[PDB]
Amino acid sequence: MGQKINPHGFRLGITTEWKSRWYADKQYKDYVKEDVAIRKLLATGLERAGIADVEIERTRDRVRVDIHTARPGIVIGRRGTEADRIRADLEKLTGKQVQLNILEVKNPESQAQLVAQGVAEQLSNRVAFRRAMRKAIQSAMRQPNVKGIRVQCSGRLGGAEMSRSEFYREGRVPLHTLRADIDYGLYEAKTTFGRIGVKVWIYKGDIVGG
Amino acid sequence: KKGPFVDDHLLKKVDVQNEKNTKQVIKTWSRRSTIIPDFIGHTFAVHDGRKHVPVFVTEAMVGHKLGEFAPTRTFKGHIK
Amino acid sequence: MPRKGPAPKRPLVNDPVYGSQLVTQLVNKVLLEGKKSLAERIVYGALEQAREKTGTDPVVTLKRALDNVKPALEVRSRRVGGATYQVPVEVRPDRSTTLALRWLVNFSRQRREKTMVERLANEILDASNGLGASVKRREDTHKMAEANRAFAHYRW
Amino acid sequence: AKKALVHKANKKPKFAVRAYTRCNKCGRPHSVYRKFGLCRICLREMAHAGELPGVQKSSW
Amino acid sequence: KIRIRLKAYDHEAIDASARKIVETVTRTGASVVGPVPLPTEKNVYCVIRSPHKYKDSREHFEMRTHKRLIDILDPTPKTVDALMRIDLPASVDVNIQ
Amino acid sequence: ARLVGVDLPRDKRMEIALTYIYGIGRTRSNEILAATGIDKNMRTKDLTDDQVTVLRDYIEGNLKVEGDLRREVQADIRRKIEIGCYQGLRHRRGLPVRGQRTKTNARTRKGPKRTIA
Amino acid sequence: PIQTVGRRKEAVVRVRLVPGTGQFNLDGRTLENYFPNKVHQQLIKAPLVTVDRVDQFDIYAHLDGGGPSGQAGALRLAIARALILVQPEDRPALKKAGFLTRDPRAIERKKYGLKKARKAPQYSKR
RNA sequence: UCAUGUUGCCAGCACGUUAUGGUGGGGACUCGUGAGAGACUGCCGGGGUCAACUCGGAGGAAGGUGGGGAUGACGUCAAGUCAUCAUGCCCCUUAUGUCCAGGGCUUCACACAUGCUACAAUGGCCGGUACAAAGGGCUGCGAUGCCGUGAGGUGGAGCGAAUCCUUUCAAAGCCGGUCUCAGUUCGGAUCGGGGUCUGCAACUCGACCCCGUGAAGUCGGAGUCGCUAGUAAUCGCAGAUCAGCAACGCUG
RNA sequence: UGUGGAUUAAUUCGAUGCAACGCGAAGAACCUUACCUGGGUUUGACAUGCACAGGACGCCGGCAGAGAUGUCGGUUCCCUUGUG
Repeated sequence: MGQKINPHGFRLGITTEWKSRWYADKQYKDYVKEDVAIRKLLATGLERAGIADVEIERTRDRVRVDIHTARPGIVIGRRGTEADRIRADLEKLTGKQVQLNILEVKNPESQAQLVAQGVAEQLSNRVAFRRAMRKAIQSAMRQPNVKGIRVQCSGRLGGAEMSRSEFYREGRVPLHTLRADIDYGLYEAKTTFGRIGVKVWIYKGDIVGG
Repeated sequence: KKGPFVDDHLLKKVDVQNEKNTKQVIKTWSRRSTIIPDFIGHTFAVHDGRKHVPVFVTEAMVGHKLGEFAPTRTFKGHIK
Repeated sequence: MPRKGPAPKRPLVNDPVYGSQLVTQLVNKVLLEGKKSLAERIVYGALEQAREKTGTDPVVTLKRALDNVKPALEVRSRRVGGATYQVPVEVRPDRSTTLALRWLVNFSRQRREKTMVERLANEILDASNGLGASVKRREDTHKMAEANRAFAHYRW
Repeated sequence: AKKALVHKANKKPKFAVRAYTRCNKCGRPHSVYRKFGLCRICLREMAHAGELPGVQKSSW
Repeated sequence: KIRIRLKAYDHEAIDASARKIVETVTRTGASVVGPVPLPTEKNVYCVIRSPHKYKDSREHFEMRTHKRLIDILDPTPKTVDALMRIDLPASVDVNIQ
Repeated sequence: ARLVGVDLPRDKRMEIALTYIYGIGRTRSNEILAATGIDKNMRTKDLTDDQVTVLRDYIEGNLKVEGDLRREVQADIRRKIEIGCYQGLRHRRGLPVRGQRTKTNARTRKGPKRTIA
Repeated sequence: PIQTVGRRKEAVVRVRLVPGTGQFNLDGRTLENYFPNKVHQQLIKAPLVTVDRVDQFDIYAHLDGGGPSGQAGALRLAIARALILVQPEDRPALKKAGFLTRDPRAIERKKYGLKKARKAPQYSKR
């Protein structure tokens, strides 16, 4: 299709920041493998609860893992029952002492990935795609200081054999404009008939941030 | 040309073969040298992959290696 | 940038050894694409060789040769009504100078002397006197542009 | 890129020359580098995500 | 003498780290050489971005390797200990040469 | 002049006269002319019969020459065929011997590009 | 003295300047050895050709980067800006006659998928 | 422009005395990059609706979006990717599973495409002159020295490195001599010996080295492509996948 | 060099003007292999869950064997009494 460069893949050195930050001399590949393993470990159980972000920073080789979730209580249930179990699992898997950091997103669903998560869960919930959309789309804009949205979906929508697509735009969302701060979120629901990909572009504003 | 191949399993097989002064068709999987002159008289059934095609070892057999002494590239490419 | 007006051109400096724009344009046209200093040396030695074989200033000899090769009418390749009708057009001085020098270089590299220094010197001489390939091509192009005057009033 | 082939390349070889890359994340053995040890199709997708601390767009 | 070769992927991050190292050195008390940026190091690696054959529209990946040189002269134990005691960014690597 | 049997043309330098021979090439021309004492610049016309004899003896004694290069190249070619080697099989099918391109290129071996129907 | 920085494609020259009988000090060479092309001679002397200071003024050049013609142009630009530094009235004359304007025209960025920048490869579509 | 002197440059200074900033010191200058300034028709004149816009001049390094990049709205062609990956569905579950042996994947009587080499004297051979930057480098640069025709062998300094290796970074170019417009000192095929290294092993199935190879091709037919300035074009260097290289490739 | 056509055990597969053919393939003597010939494993090379024996497995070696694989040589549990 149209060569839409990833807004986070295009303004990663202009407006948005990297999820991970550290320095490594002749140590890059193993750090990448550790990041991939940790992100794979926190993939399904966290997304079922409504996880939003996963940052992995590196202190003096001990630990720095932050997970930003959209609902407290599931990631951290009874004190030590859930958070400590997954912390110990990370300590066993990764050859480091893991002081896992879990923080809660201050608002309801307002991230492009979060909106995609909700949309895909609704589509898997047998609800009217349209409803799901509009509903979750209304539940998308949110983002207090919100200015624009672009909700896209593709794949076997509603379980049909045709890989149909939908596009919805709201307000200013200049993708080309570099002072855009457009958050990108892609999530694929695994329906009984196949898979449905969901794209969310969230244009916060025209701020340069420089 | 520091050192050519020795055919370690084939080397032991050929040593056992010629130490008893008995000539046997060695179903030789090895295909990476006939550099050693002691192979003369041993019917190397070269395992070109499809079968073990016999190859004989001569005096001027040195300088090139054991593999497609029995060809493995069956080719006609024109009508056949 | 055609279709929008006249195209700006790179300015040309005069030769350091000689000091003439025609000399430098000849240098850049004899310039085999990739080397200039060696091409400059070749065109130099060709111009001195023309100098002793003429006894005059090589810049003036090159001017005389260019005048003996400069065209006046050019023929384009416009297709009119599915038939090749040749429309002669008056040549601007810069275009005529470029055509003359391009012909001079093309027939210089054609000659069979030991070096293209000698080949270019001989081409310069044969264009100055009026007995070279460039001069006969100048004659032939004018002959052909005059032989098709019936199509000359199209004014394109 | 069969899981058997992935384990095969991950298993010890009996010769020092049998070792090759066979990018583990996806399974593509060709076009795998040393500085990252991955394939191109996964490299682009990881890089566009911003999770890599330092890679960005080049423009000079 | 201690050659604190601090290296960071961001010019402003390394600039701030070098300034904080210089300020810590000055507060404890030691000589400081002005910030000397090492030139760069650049690797250009190209990628054919396509699940299959699409040789058109490749993409080349870069990285910024900013290096600052502050040649701290006459260090002190309260400076050397503070060198490794705290490093808030933890994204700037210090080579002690 | 007179040599092993490869002509030395009237307007070729001594190394240049040598370079034509299968036995001697430009680099071997330089080597031989340095070992014997003949200039790489002097012509075949400026050559001396005593120098001819000395040069012929030196090349036939210390260099693989026309006959020596033939008895080397072709004998070892047929040697690698007679051992069944695929270098020999590259030779047989008109292929480059080191396994380089035979699919479309290698015309000097298989023969020029052609055209089938 | 006064030093001038002449920047070329990748040829940058730092030149010390001093009034005196015209001298031309390169990196261990004179002017008649570094530029045997007999063309860059008047090219580099062009700032000295314009304002008559070829022999009344001096040049101690130290070059870094670039090649023969590029360092010739870098030395030429050093001469021009040096003439600016010596006589302020030389700057308007050089600007009017054409000087003191650097050329950003360098070998441009190579475009991916092309043999050279602004060079599409030859092709024959089927 | 400010800052900035180390590993870097070295005018202003000394010490090298050969090995060059190389060294002590030197911020002065790039250089090195942190910040900033500086093209915004900034000023003026001219048409134009008194408007845009346009032209021209001037200040200006940049002039009329400075330049080079980085910008893919809506959608476009079931183009391509279940062999990057998951994926709905079908099939085997004891095989299409599965490890290994060997081969092929490099095979060729050809068609096409793309390139290097040429087809020369602008050049071939031989020798001398001076300039690149980016780099890349820890089991990698790996040098000096040497055996070596030359691979290659030692060998490890300085080297996680503006320091040391890549040469104190080239080639084309400059010069001198030859060659004398030719199957040529073109041009390299082509293969043979012997080795040389990596590699368990280089026949398919690496490359290189000493030698020799001297073909076609004497600038290309129909027809065709690219290129608006650092552009066409030439030459050289480096980087990646690379233990060995098919790379004349790709990225610069 | 790659593609098409043809052999082949494979000459792996797809891509077939734009948008295939100096392509995925920024690297095929084993490997890459996806193909074939042949020899082994078969809850399998790889795993997960239920057991059931269990204190062994598993390792360091020898041998045969193209090698997979198999033979055993020697170690033989660490929990804490439920058994893991």
